[PDB]
Amino acid sequence: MAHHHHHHSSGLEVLFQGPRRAGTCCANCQTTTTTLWRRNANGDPVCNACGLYYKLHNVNRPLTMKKE
Ligand SMILES: [Zn+2]
Repeated sequence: MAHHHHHHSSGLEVLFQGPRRAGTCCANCQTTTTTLWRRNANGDPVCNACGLYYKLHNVNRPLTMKKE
């Protein structure tokens, strides 16, 4: 029809691997405020950053502990 990559979620922009999981927690930073639940090596749910980052670098995203 008219499909296009309009990133309405400014700041959450990784379109590799997979989609999302709605109401989950991040296999790294336990954030639950995430609209883009990607998978890690185990197929474990990760928020935009930890999935975006691992996709670039094959590793989790140095950020916080595990719960901030
Ligand atoms: Zn995360």
